[PDB]
This record gives sequence, C-alpha cells and structure tokens, in this order.
Amino acid sequence: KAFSKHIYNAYLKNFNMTKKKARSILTPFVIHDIETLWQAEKYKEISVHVFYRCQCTTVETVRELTEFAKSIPSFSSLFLNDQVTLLKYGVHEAIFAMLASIVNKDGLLVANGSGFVTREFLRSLRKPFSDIIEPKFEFAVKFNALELDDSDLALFIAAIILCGDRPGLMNVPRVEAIQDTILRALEFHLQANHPDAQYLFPKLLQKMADLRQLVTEHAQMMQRIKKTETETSLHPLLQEIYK
Amino acid sequence: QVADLKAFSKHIYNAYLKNFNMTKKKARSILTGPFVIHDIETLWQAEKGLVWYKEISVHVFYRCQCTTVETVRELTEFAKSIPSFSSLFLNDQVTLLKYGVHEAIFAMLASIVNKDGLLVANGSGFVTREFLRSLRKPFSDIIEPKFEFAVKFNALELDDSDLALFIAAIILCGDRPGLMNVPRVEAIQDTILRALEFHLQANHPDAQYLFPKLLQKMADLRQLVTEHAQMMQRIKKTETETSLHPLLQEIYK
Ligand SMILES: Cc1cnc(-c2ccc(-c3ccco3)cc2)n1Cc1ccccc1OCCCCCC(=O)O
Ligand SMILES: Cc1cnc(-c2ccc(-c3ccco3)cc2)n1Cc1ccccc1OCCCCCC(=O)O
Repeated sequence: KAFSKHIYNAYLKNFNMTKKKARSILTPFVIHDIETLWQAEKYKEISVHVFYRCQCTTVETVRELTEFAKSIPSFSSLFLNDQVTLLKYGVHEAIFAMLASIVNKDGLLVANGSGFVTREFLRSLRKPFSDIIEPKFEFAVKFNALELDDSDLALFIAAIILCGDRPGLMNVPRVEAIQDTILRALEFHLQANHPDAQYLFPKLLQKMADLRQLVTEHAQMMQRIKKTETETSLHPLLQEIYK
Repeated sequence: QVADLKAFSKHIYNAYLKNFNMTKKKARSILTGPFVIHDIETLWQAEKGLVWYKEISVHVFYRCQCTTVETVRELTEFAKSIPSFSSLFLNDQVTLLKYGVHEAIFAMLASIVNKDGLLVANGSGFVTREFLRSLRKPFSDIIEPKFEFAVKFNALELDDSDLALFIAAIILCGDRPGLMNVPRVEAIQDTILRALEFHLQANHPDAQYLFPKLLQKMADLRQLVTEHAQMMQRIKKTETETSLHPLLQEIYK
C-alpha cells in the first residue's frame, strides 16, 4: 500500500507520458499518409524512416525505465550485473505494456502527444516494417480492455522488470523475492482500486506471459531486419539489448 | 566486476558460516587450546562417554561413514545458498553433489587435522593418526593419504573465507559427467573462481602464487577422490560383512 504509493510516485517522476495525460488527448495532428508524415517533419525511405522514429522512441523509454528501476526497493542492492540483465530482457516487455496507454484501435500518439499516427498508415508500410508494428496493436487493444490506470501500471511495469527467469541471473531467489512483494502489492492494489472488477490479478499475470511471447516474436523479427534490411541502422543502445 | 565479486564472496562466506557446524577457526582454537583416542581402550571409553558391532578396524570405518554422511548433508544445505545453485535443473544439483561432495569433504577435513590426528564429534574427541595407521589394511590405507593431502593443504594457511569460495568452486564444477546445462555450470564456476582470485589478493596480499596453487590442489583433490573411490570399490569387493550407508551407496553407484 505505502509500497504501491511509492512505485506510483516513482512512475510519475520518470515517465513524461502517463496514460492519464494520454487519454485526455485521445479524447493532435493526424498522420495518416506520406504528405502528412512529411508535413510533421517540417534519410533513406518512408518505412526505414518510420522505423528510426520507433527506435528513437524506444531508446528514450529505455532510459526512463532504467531510472525508474532505481526506485524499485532493493533493485539497487542487486549485483550490478543482475541489474543490467533485468533491464536487458525486460525493457521491451515494459515498453510494449506501456504502448497500450498511448494507443487506441485507430492508432497512437507520438511526439509527446502532439501527433497521432494511424494504424492504417503503419500497415501501409512495406514489409517487414508493417509486420513488426501491427502485433503491438493487437496486444494493446485487448490490454486497454482491462482499463488499468497509471497506479496499476506502475506496479505492473515493476513486476516485469523484476522477473526471476532472465538468462544469466546470478541471484534468482533475491530477484524472485522482490517480485513477489511487487506482485502482492499489486494484488492488494487491484482489490482496492478495481473492487467490482473480478479476476483482474490473474488476468494481469497472463498478460505478462502474453508480453513475453510478444517480445520473443519481436526479437525474432528484429534479427530478420538485422540481416534482410542491410542498409537500416540500429541505435547502438538497441544493439546491446539484441546482442 | 570488482564490487559484485566482493559481494558474491561475502554471500558465499555467510552461507558457509550458517551451514557448517565446524569452521576452521573453531577447529584451530580447539586443536591449539577433547578426549584423545589412541587405542582400543580409549576408543571404547569414547563410545561410552563421548557419545556423539564387529571389530576395531570396521568400527572405525563406520564412524568415518557417519561423519561423511553428516558433511554431505551440510554441503547440500551449503550449496542451496550458493547463488545460482538452486535454479539449476534438479538433476544438475544432484549430479554436482554426487561427484563433488567427496572432494569438498577432503578439502575441509584439513581444517580439523594436524600432523598428529584429527577432531571428531564436533571437537570433543581427538583421534591420533598413529592409532588410525595401526588399523588393519585396507582401512589404514584408505585413511593415511587424506592426512598427507591435509598436512600440505594446511601449509597454504587458508581461512574460512577463502575456504568458502574454494569449496563452492569444487561443487560448481563444469566437468562432471552427465550434466544437462554444462555452459551454465561453467559460468557460475568461472564467477566463483574470479571472486576467489580477487579475495586472495585482498586476504593474502603477500602470498605469491596462491591462486594457481589452489587450482592445483583442486586437481590433486580429484585424483585423491578417484583413488579413494577405487579403494571403496576394493572394500565393497573384499570386506563382505562390512556395510556402507545407503546415502553413500547412491553416491558410489
Ligand atoms: C513503442 C512505440 C512508442 N512509440 C512508437 C512510435 C513512435 C513514432 C512512430 C512514428 C510513425 C511515423 C512517424 O513516427 C511510430 C511508433 N513506438 C513504436 C511502435 C509502436 C507500435 C508498434 C510497434 C512499434 O515499434 C516496433 C519497432 C520497434 C523497433 C525498436 C526496438 O525494438 O526497440
Ligand atoms: C572426513 C572425516 C572427517 N572426520 C572423519 C573421521 C571421523 C571419526 C573417526 C573415528 C575413528 C575412531 C573413532 O572415530 C575417524 C575419522 N573422517 C573420515 C576420514 C578422515 C581421514 C581420512 C579418511 C577418512 O575416511 C575414510 C573413509 C571414508 C568412507 C566414507 C566415504 O567415503 O564417504
């Protein structure tokens, strides 16, 4: 409860764009095509260009999630090396869980909420830049059906970072014990914050396995791009993660 | 990295302090200043007042067996708090323990040994090596090479904190037969061995060559245990009325 307050507080300190802020906008400049895209920017091609904007957004979200993890209690007392592994395998599951907050069925907020880019447009991109995008929308649309708010998400995101099964963890039991607290606070929080909704906690535990699968298939698609899109550059911060 | 290695060592040392009833520090204070057992008479006096059948050589062998079963139990609890030991496959745990306990047991046995004998029954007995030599073959023979190993090992003057990491390196051995995730085991061992190199510079700053010296003792320990296991084979073969504890049967199987 206090613990949940504190993670919420940390979430607010660290993420410029909260679901709260995002929902109030979604109910910005549309970008539904080439002309609109080009106007918004007022190079290789439109697709690789959109991909570079994805990369720019992911990079920044890694930075935020990195500062955020510093506030999850005991995270800072893990081996430095365990910290890095937790961040490495988890940031993308967190990044895709938080994507739901800025997405609706028709598209997503960009540039701090000033823009909206239609899901139509992103589908129009040539393969495989279309295929790496659309599966996130399918996930985000369902996730949003759970109607979580920011306070819930702050715990959700922390539970994802503190996952016991990452490859190469030295102290699994310690990481697991921190997560178990996070998961307990989260159950407690959902009872209190969503008391008439029913079965939310284990629906959320399932979403965590849905994301793990989503990031598997994303990593899968990224390495295909790493080869087949010979001329497409990848931010070095994103090279370590995919290494 | 440097700060993680320190903390990893400290974790291994705490696991050690919590799991072994007898540390070298305690053993050394007892040895330097128990009831001395040096003959049949003092032996029987001990089974009557140091409480903790067939013939003397076999009775001694049984007590050797009771103590090693107990140390195997402590080593299993110890390994449970070696960081990453408990999230290995359950079959890798059992395998690491089955092939490594004896190496760990004869490493640590140096802690409770001097050239004249060793502590028994948590430091309340001392059995002289002369008495153990006087036992009949093959029992006297399975004993004396551990003393020879222990005397030279003690000359390296390790302490508990060094030993905790040395023992962990013996348990987390990548080379044991029939492991499922060899690369994972090898990764933990390498981390243990880096932590060890670092801890020795810090704990033994004037000792030249101490780390490669310990890698060699690890080689010598493997040969000692091979030789030990051949002898246990010969005893199973030739001493038919002598029994072996079922925990030890599983290991030797
Ligand atoms: C998570 C996110 C947040 N914001 C954006 C975003 C930003 C600006 C644009 C835009 C389009 C036209 C101009 O700008 C599109 C998406 N994304 C990206 C994204 C949203 C939905 C589905 C999939 C996505 O990325 C998949 C590729 C990520 C590659 C790098 C990596 O693996 O790390
Ligand atoms: C490791 C240890 C620790 N303490 C003792 C100990 C205990 C009590 C007596 C005692 C003699 C009279 C009354 O009690 C002697 C030795 N040992 C045993 C031992 C110490 C030195 C050399 C060899 C040894 O074992 C040889 C047989 C091991 C068989 C079991 C197996 O393979 O697993």
